[PDB]
Order: sequence, then structure tokens, then C-alpha cells
Amino acid sequence: RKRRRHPSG
Amino acid sequence: PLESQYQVGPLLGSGGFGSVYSGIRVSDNLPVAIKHVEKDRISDWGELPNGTRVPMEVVLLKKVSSGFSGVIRLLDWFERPDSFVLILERPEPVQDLFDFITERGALQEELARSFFWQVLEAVRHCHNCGVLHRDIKDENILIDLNRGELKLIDFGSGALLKDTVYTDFDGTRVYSPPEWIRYHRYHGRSAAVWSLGILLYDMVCGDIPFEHDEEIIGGQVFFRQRVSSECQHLIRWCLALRPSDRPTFEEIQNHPWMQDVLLPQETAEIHLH
Repeated sequence: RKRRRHPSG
Repeated sequence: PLESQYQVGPLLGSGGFGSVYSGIRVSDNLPVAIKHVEKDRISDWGELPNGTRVPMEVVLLKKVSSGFSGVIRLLDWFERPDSFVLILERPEPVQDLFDFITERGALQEELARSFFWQVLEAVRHCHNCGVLHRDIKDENILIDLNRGELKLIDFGSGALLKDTVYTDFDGTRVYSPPEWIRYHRYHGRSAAVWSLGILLYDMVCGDIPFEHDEEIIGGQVFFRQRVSSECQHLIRWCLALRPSDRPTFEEIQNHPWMQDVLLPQETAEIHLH
């Protein structure tokens, strides 16, 4: 299962 | 002069927060991080206790950077024609909590408890100083791997703490609370507590619970790892749909899952060394 960062915006 | 006081090393990263370089203070070889923000990209401006007009990030960092704490401290700052430059602490060796969880998977509850406790103390420190971070997430937490100490970073979405409603938000949506998703309104402390529930789930399950707006507002928490009933209860309490149903910081730290936390040094020796 894909784990990803999430940009702050 | 900025360029004479510091030696600039590799780019550590860049994004919504600007561009951050590794650095060393020539005066004493102290490791620093050198963060550049373009003036054109700065949304919220503040005034330093002297009338100087600076990015809000500088105002907030100065409010929290007095004394020791679990916050990465601002050491100095410079204004350039088109940008501001911030000189920040750089612990070494360091890994941010996002990468740590990616590499090690779901954390043992004893380790998650130590990390979560330290994050609570850092956020309490910010709120004591009048500062709302508004972007608590594993990416914005550094781990000092030798000392076992966590440090909060990136106050670029923050605000002065207040007791009235907030109607603007530029933090991370998947950590934002359902009242922000539904009504574009939130209060500072209860929204912070929601993001802490997201963070705790992240630590004990290995990834955040919600990716989509419908999941955030649906308020169903499925546990994909074995998690103790006491820890599940704390998470589900932080993630209550109604903000007034969420615990205060005091109730979190008095929760039975939170008792008998490891010291930072023990945390490093048992889990990080």
C-alpha cells in the first residue's frame, strides 16, 4: 500500500 | 553579513517551506540549517517587537525559541532584496519522523508513546508561547537519533494562538479536521488535537488513517495493525467528529495509555542506537 508525503497548501 | 558568517553545504530539501541548506556557523562550527523564503511567496506577514515587518514564520519562531524545548530554534535571520534567510538549529544525526516510519514500519507502542509524549510537550510549549503550529505531521518532526529527542519544524503555516474561530488554513489537508473540511471553520486547540490523533495512528499503524475528504468527515477509524485497546481509545477520542468531544492536552497526557513514558535517553538506547 502506497505511503506518500502530502504538501502543505 | 550573511555570506561571511556561515559556510553553506548541501541542499537538505525544498518545497512549500522554501529551500533549506545544511550549514556551519564559522564563528564556532555549530551545525545550522539555512532556510530561504522568497518574499513573493509569503502569505502572512507580522511585525517583530520593534516594528520590523517580517514573515509570520519569524514572529512565531522567535516566540517559541527562548530556552530549551522540543522545537527547532531560530538562531538568527537576515533580510535580502527578494527573500528572507533563517538560521536554524541542525541536530546531527537526524531523520525526520516520516522517513523513520517509512523505513521501520508501525512503531512499537513503547516507542510511539515516547515520541507522542515529546510531541505533546512541544505543542504545549508552542501554545504556552502564544503560537499555533497548524501543521503537526510526521514530516514536520525531526528525530535526534543520538539523544532520543524530537523537534518540531516548519512554522510557515502557523498563526498566533487565539480563542476565536479560524477561517483560513494552509496546513496539510489529510491532517485537517472535519470541521475544516465541512465548514472552513476551526478552533486552534481542538484542531491541533485532531492532527495529533492522525499522528498517533500514523505512528502505531505505519500510515495515516485518511486520504480523502469523505474519510475525514466519516469518522470511522479502522485499525490495520494490532493496536492495544487503550491506544485505540485515545486515538478515537482525539479523532472525535465533534470538536468539543475531543480531549484537552491534559486529558491526553493523563490517559492510561500515556503512563510510564520512557526518558529520551532510554528511548535512544532501546530503540534508536
